[PDB]
Amino acid sequence: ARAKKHASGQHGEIWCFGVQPLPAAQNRKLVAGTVDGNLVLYSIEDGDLKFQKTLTRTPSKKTKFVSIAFQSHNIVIVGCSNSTICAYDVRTGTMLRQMTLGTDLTGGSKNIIVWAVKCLPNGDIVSGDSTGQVCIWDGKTYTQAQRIQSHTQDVLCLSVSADGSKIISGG
Amino acid sequence: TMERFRVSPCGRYMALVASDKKGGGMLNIINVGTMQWIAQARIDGRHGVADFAWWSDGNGLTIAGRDGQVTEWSMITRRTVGIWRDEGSIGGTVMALGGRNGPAELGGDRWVAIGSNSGILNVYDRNDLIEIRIKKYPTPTRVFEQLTTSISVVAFSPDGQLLAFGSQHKKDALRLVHLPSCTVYRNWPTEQTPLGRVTAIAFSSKSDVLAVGNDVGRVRLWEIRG
Amino acid sequence: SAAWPKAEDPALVQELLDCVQQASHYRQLKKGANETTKSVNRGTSELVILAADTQPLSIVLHIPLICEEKNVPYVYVPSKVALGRACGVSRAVIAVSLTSNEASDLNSKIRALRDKVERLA
Amino acid sequence: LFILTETSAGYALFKAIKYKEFAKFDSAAIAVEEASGILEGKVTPKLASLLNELKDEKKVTLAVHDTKLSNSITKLPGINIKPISGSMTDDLFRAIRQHLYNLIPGMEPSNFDEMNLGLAHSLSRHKLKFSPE
Amino acid sequence: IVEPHRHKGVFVARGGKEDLLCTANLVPGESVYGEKRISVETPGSGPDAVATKTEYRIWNPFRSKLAAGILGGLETIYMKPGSKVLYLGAASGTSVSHVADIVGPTGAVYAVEFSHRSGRDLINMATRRTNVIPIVEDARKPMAYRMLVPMVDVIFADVAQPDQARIVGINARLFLKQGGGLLISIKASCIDSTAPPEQVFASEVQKLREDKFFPKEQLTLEPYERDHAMVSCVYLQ
Amino acid sequence: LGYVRTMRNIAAKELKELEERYVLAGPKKIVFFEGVEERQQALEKQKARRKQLVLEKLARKVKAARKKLKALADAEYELELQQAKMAKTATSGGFTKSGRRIKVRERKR
Amino acid sequence: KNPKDKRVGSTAYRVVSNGGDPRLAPKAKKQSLNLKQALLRRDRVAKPRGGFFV
RNA sequence: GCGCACCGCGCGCAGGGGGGCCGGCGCGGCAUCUGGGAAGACUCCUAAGGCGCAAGGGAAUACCCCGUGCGCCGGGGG
Repeated sequence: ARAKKHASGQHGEIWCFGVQPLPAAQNRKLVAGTVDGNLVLYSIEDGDLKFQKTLTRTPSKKTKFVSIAFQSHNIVIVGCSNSTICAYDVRTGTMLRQMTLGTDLTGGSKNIIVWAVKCLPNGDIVSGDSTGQVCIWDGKTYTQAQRIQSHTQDVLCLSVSADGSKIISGG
Repeated sequence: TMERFRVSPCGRYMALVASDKKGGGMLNIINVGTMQWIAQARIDGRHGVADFAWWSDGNGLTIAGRDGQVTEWSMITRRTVGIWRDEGSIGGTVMALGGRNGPAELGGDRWVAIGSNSGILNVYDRNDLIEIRIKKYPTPTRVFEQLTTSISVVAFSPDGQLLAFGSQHKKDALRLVHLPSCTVYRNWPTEQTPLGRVTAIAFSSKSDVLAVGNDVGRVRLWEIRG
Repeated sequence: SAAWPKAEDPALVQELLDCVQQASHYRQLKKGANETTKSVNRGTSELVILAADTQPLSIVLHIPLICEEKNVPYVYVPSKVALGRACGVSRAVIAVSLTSNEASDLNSKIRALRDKVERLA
Repeated sequence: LFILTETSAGYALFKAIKYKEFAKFDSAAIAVEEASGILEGKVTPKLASLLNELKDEKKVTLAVHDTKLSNSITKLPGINIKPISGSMTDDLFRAIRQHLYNLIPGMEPSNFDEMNLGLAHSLSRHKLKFSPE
Repeated sequence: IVEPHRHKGVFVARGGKEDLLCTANLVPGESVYGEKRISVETPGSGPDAVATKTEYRIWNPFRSKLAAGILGGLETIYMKPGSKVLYLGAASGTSVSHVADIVGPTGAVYAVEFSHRSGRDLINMATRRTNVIPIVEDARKPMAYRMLVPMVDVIFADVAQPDQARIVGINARLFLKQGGGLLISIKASCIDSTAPPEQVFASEVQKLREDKFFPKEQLTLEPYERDHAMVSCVYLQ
Repeated sequence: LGYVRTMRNIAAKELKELEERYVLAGPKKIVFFEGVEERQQALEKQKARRKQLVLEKLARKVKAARKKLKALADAEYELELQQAKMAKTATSGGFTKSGRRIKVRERKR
Repeated sequence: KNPKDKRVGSTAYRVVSNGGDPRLAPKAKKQSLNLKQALLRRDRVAKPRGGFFV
């Protein structure tokens, strides 16, 4: 009933993390997004917790990561500070596609902040943001199909039914 | 602003461009049935949408966004069909679209022209564009480089036969491309044929007359007899 | 493959192209494989950009050895003909490499650019 | 308490604080064949001649650190004694290679650094013709 | 004039305007890579005046982290003529020639390298210098050369990799003596080009500290390299 | 231009040589402690001209080499910009004496 | 807290320290947390806290 | 803790440690905002004319002016 373990790869501050879902059977890994950008990949096999490696880091230094969720086995989604939603493939570590959001035309501070992303069980991606919208990204080509206005202030969390039929937005 | 817009050839919809660049530009779809907002296609970019055109049926519309992304975004599904790339042009400025018996599920238009900032203007074929799965790198039908500055008018003989494409920044940048053979003409326009600094072109609906106009604000006209 | 400092990140690539374009207007940029290698051997260079999709990649594989020796960063774009008409010459440059001077905002942009490349490493 | 050791030359067993047995070998190209054989974990005649006791598995153990060679010599049915992997046998293997000075006159009162460097040269030559020139 | 340095095996050539580091050439009459060399004899050959016996290869700060740290003021190298040092990242086999000259024949240096061209000239140098053995392998798999490498005393490590701490840790655990010596280079750009280099240096210090060494000293190599730290640490003592 | 480049290369090599010589002539060090007691013990243990002339000479030499180098660099850049104002079609770079930047938005077809 | 370093001016003498995070939990970066709260209330302002009080 | 007052606080000085973390300096970030460079080719790019290269003459002589030869752009016109 206390801290089993700690682990630390050298970077800025870890802000969002999740484990790879199943499709191997015993090779499952943590994926953690942090302040400065670098997706770090952590290894947990047989009661271990150790920094495996760095997948990549974002190009710029102001790209802050806030939200993380897994579309599939190999396909990670991060939502990030400069109004962007990056779809990375983890295995190679490459950048499958950069989704992008526009300016928050209510208040100032141009760069919108994706606050929370999840993926629906049939693969589309849903993303609560800083203008309180909720985007429906078609997930095959990783772009938008709907922009729903939900709250007044910004979304803070999403949740989904497991069959993919009830989406809950928390603002 | 409501500066740029294009109307469906079916004449029911209109597409306005949102002046808000920020990582990706969007264009709203407005019914001219009732001038109402009914759709908002969003494409990624680095500055927003250069140009776009209505497919000839009307069902979808092709969005050429700067840094050469081409979204093809349906209407009946009202979600993006496919994404592909102009063959490595730094900044797309103009596109347009025409032709006949192109693939019907992309609306049935045939040739699609894309004009860079750098001046090079490519011409692609959409029955070649299909790999629904799209070819992410169409090797272009041709990569025309007679012109040397940033392309401003790219327009089509609405019988899908002639291509006019012309740069404004230098005097007399108007070149004329025959299709589907994709060979640029020689005998026109000559050194002494009075174009100017071409700013807008338009063929007739019958495609017998061509009209061209320049920074002095004057119109010239040419019969097109083959 | 061998192009291990690959740069596919889109805004990164666009910043690289635009910086090359600005540098092409400032004459501080050398166009072509052979000239790139001359510039690095003479040491004047400060960054070098290549193209991944050449068909025999080996004609540019000799550059990373020299630049590892003489210590200048190098990085691959994915599209040669994009690089070429980024220079503005209409023929697909496969290798461009751009150098330093004393006082230029372009020199500053270069320094931030190589910082981005060292991030990508 | 059957241990599996392997130097550049041969093997030894220390099942009874002090050493129990050994086997030596010198100066062949079957040395680098053995090197590939322990690279993968395959059958080795040296290995078979060591594991060929005649009674039974009297205790079902053969401590060898590497899991790949462990679960390969599981797959050999020549003696059907079962190995155990490196269950953090680091004090074990590190200590035996450090205290290997006591082992030298026990089986090979000599130096085999010359054959070890011959091995390294041969296999590195195999590696740089694996990446030929 | 040549004098042995405070560190044994090492020598300094002093003149009116220069002070150079040099080692006794194991193979006299031969230059590995275009290094300078001076011949000095011991006195007692006055009527002849030919410097015959000792050949000293002039070592370079601008090619080698190890005595770069020494000239920065490294107090202890942990090694001597007669030692056993494993080299990590035998870049072009030059510093490894130097440390083989230090350890002499009685000392035995084991060099690993993963890149193949560096490996080519590695084995080509090793054809001359006998007290080194080359292994062309990715040291992230030490269990390939565990058969080849005996127990050692000192680990030198310069490998441009992100998991530098992890590699040196598993390799120490597989080969380092109790109370072993470690001389290790950290290149902050290679590890993380973002945080302050002092901070990330201290980070790797903590990593080896939990990796059961004892960080003795750490110097910056910046009359010589840029963003480079040499760390001397002991293991289990 | 070719002449200027050769002399530039030679002087660059010379600055390399002189820099090496200057450095070899001439928060840096961290010593770690288990506890402040051993820190104090080490504190107790620590409690227990020709170079100047040759270095000043060396410094003046290397500074002069840097000056000649940079002059050669400027020469290289200057002739590159004369080249830009003497290419066979309109080409970018270099200032006019009126102060403007020449900036042709063309492409050399 | 930790003892500060004693520099001779040329070098530095400090004491190693990891006796802070024994088995409980790591202490947060106050900077990072305030950054998060900034990103939450980017520009916007607080209302009066409670009521009639000095 | 030393010398000064053995009818006294105190002062001159060595420094051990920790503290207000009061105030400055340094380094980092920083969703906004000011400022400045570069900047989109529809945007300005000096105007119906520029600009360069080399010569020639004249000068507050570090600086510049001026219409002989080659190029390179532009407008107008067509």
